[PDB]
Amino acid sequence: YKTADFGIWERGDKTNQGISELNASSVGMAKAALEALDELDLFGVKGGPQSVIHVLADEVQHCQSILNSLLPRASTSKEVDASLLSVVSFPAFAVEDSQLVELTKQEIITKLQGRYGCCRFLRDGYKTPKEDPNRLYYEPAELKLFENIECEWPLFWTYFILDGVFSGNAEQVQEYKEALEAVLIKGKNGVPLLPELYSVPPDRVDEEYQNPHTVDRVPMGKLPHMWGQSLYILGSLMAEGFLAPGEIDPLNRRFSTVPKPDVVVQVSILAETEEIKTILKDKGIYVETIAEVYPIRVQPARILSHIYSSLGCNNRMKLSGRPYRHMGVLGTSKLYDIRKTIFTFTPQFIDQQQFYLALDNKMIVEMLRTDLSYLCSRWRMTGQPTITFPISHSMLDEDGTSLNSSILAALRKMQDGYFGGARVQTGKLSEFLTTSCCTHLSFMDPEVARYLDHLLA
Amino acid sequence: ALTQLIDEASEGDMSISILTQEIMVYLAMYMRTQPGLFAEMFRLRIGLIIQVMATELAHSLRCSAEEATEGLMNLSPSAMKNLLHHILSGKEFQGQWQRRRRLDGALNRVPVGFYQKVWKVLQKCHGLSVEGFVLPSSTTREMTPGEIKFSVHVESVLNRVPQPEYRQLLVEAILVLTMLADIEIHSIGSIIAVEKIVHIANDLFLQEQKTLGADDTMLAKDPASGICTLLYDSAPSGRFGTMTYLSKAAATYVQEFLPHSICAMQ
Amino acid sequence: QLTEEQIAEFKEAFSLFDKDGDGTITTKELGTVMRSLGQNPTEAELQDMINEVDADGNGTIDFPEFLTMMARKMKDTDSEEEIREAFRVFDKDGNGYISAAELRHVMTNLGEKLTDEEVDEMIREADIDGDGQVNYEEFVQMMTA
Amino acid sequence: SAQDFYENYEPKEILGRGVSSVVRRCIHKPTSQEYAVKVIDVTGGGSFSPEEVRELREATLKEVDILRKVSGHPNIIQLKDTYETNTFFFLVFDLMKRGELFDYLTEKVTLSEKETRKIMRALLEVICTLHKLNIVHRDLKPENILLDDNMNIKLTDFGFSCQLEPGERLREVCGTPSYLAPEIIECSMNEDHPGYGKEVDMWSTGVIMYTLLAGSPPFWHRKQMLMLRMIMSGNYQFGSPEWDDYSDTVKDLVSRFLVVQPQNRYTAEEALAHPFFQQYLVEEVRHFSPRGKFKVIALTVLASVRIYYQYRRVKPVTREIVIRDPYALRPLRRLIDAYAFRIYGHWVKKGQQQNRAALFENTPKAVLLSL
Ligand SMILES: C/C=C(\C)CC/C=C(\C)CCC=C(C)C
Repeated sequence: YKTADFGIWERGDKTNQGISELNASSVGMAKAALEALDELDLFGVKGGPQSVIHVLADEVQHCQSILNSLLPRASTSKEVDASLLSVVSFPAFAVEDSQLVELTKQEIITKLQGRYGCCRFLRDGYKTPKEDPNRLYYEPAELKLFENIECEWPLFWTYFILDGVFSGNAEQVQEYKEALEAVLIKGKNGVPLLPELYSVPPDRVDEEYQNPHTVDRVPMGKLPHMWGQSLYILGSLMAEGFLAPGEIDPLNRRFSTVPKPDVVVQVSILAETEEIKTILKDKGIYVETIAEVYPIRVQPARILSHIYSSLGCNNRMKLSGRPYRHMGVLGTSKLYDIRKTIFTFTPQFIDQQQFYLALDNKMIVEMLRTDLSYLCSRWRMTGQPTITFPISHSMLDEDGTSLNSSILAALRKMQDGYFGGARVQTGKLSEFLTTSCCTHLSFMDPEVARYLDHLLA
Repeated sequence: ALTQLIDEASEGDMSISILTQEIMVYLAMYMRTQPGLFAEMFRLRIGLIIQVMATELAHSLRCSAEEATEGLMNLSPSAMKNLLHHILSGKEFQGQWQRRRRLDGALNRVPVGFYQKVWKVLQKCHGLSVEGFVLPSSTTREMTPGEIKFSVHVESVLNRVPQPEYRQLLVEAILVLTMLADIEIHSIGSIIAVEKIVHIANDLFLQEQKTLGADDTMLAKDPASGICTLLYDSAPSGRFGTMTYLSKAAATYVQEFLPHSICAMQ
Repeated sequence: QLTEEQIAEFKEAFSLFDKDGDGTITTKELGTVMRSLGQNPTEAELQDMINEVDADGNGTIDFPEFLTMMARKMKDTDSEEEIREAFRVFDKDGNGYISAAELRHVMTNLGEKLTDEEVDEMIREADIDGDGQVNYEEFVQMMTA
Repeated sequence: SAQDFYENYEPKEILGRGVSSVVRRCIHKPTSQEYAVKVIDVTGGGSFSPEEVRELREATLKEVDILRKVSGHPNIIQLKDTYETNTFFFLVFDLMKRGELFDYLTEKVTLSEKETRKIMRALLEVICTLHKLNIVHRDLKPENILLDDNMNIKLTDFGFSCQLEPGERLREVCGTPSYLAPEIIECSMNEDHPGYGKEVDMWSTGVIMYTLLAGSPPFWHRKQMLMLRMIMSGNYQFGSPEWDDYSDTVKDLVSRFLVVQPQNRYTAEEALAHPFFQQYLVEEVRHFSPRGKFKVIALTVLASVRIYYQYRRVKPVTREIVIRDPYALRPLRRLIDAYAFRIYGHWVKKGQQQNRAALFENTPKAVLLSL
């Protein structure tokens, strides 16, 4: 989601100059895989804790946010790419809002569809007659020569078959099937072969400039195109009732676009010291000290990030595990069981060592508001998120005998049930043990391990 | 790479780098909360955001630029957030519009479709030059109206003027050119100098106010650009507004290049 | 300040304009009227004409917009020209006297069937100076009244 | 309780913001019907002292009352039900997909005569209902006016309203400065004036007329008290070139609401009786004396002749008239205003230092800098 890549068409941006860009298809497929590989035992039913592939939903939701910002655009340099058909419906199912799905789909069929297939993107010029077949890159002025003459791949009409059969909107499956069967070329003993691309004849280029998507196109490029052939055969198998949506998608990615209700956030407001607990008690709030939370142990998000660096570490393969990355609200909203000990990690927005934004109590209230709202909008687990919020001396007043007015108001809002667009069910951390996403960190069981067993002992 | 780029752009100015990353975070959850605060602003210039921050914290609680930065780097993070919200949404705590054009041409804010409207006008011309820096229609055929590279080219032509306010005056002149081109059937077929359009608008403003009784003291030129400070403080619309004088000079300039003109559809 | 009467006069005028009881006067309808009164402009002209009055209205005039026009927005010169024009519209003869028959000529044109004596009466009611003729001076005096 | 709130509605997205109140869209689970919820922070982030915390509740408890007293009426929102907590006060009402009239007046700088007529036809008919029930608003600003997808007016924020006891006249100053009637300030600057009654709403409505049809408040200037002397004295002008292209029936009705003396103000019932809001009912006999018939046929002729004459008069846009005076003629002036609000439509906000008149300069700089 934060890395730029050459993308599905191995060319980066529209200029085709080796400039990698954040194309939406890569991020969406990344989200689809990450949502696919979560808590998935990778020997299958004959498996155990050692084969669970662990995916942090923080990166998944960042991917979703970046697609939401991107869609219907595929990249900053491209207003829309047909490769978003690999993201909106299938295989990815990486977009949860159906409105964006249809908006992208009509943008595509309006701007990129022709009568021989869908162009990859505007000003593509991958195999147009107005391109030198030797120079791998494109000059900037050369891009304008590809307008209205881009090559149309029938590959993506098979994609429109796939999304049509997955959705169950038969018209589409009929109209686009008759669209695709008229561009298939027969081969061998008469078998349909789908050309990779239909190219403009060099003499009809001007006519298509004046009237786009009107000329007869010739089959050019790789034939048969086994990506397009595979998608066409999959669609034809389903379309005639030999395959089912469940068979192709056991994980049920086809239910990403269905509505999902918001969740009730559990919050365990904690007190660093007994005197902090007494000050908050005088204000009519019921909180438990971080010492009374024992045997449940509370740690900052940096400790969770260090712990999560020990996944997939295999010395002979010379893999050091996950790189040190910040844990968002979701990673810190789940109760982790490590070495049979329940562990609740505080959200990173209260960390004052990394930055001073957590030294400002109004900023504390503001980013708690933002995190709670976003996590309510983006929780996709089993159970209920649980944020442990410890009250420190920095969250008191300058006098030291009173909690800050902003934090007092915020805590009262969470106790009453509403704060910042979120429904908060406050309570003790012990009560939320059975009503949360209890993820067992199986990778640690026989650096950070020494720190952990020091805390446990 | 991001941290190294920020530090290198700081050029040893640690304070501007740390304020830069903090303002990046603020811009980030402002995107996540209120995307509409950035519809007019396509390039997010955190350094110029800090500079405008200091300028606005100087205009209120009147003090020097050094004292402005000293105060700026002193407030609480929530104060950074609310002040940035003020500068972005347009909330207000030389003159009113002179502080509304110094805050509009320094962040390089242009109305929605400005980069999409320059494209249409350039097809009726040969180029758009600001301070002798042309933006020809070859760019329009090169890059689409909605292309980000087109916005980059237009702002590169529009950022050739160092000061903020006369840049927004140039933007207003460009847009009155757009509207007059919509009215005008014919095309100029040549280069139009937006800077000289604003200069002729300033001359017309001077003449009209001098006839109506304005003294030389009020009719005072800006030291660098040469546009009168009152014209900077003048309201955009109105009988004597900036966008009426720019609509007055976007016609007398087209006079020499276009000997005969036909205006239709009102 | 337009009296219940005046508003009512504007309303019946709006009625004379629309044959259909549409509640609106179309570019075509105005036209039927102008041609009824003999000065028949182009269909385009009409479109512009209905546009000058409304600006949205899709080529149809409304009573709030028609009163809006019939209220004396007119400048003395502007009205004068108009007052004069109607008067001419009144006299095909252009003799300069308003024939009883002529009033009939106009009504017949506007498709309203009204009694012959009544017509004489209409002039007579309003006629002192021109026995049988409304002089222009009478017309102007009358309009203001 | 908050459970009662979420048992019936689910807030999806943030619609608008306020000083301490937040407007949020919701879905009514039993009905799946769009509804707006205003979410007032009672504690206000801790800035509110216990007095303001109490006062905001009493203001809110009162606020339910007026919105309870008026219901089923076409052009004011229906408070479907109200939920109160120790820290918030939720109020669920109708969803208006479009924003306030201020946002609309920003998009279209000068609002056309036909459009404003039904806009205020509702507003005056709104005003009749309030006055017949004897409830004054004191807050009739266009930001207080909400519009739906059919442009229908939904008067909102009766936050400053209070029910007059029969024959009682208030003294508290409630309202942002521009839209305050002359005796509002006079009662603020004197004790002899025993108060202002329900005629207050008439002045505020007449102010919308000048704002909607011209894009500026009737009286506006950047310092605070100077606006006030323009209000109590009552110095307004249908200035040129702006205000000359509208029909004369507009001007008189504007003055009627804008008379400085309250008793001579144009109350809501007779306000709808002014010639502007007269409607063409098809089925009217409309009998007339023979002089009355003769006028109609003459007026019918005079109207056709008029329309041809008025149109012939409109001057096509030429190069020279643009050079001499753009603002003088309508098509170019409305354009300059339109592209005025596209560039600096973000500068116009609620208050005094952000009004729309800041975007108009109708006077020479010398007369502006005279004092
Ligand atoms: C109707 C406007 C006029 C007399 C003023 C002169 C207009 C122009 C000089 C050129 C601006 C844009 C052109 C796009 C093609």
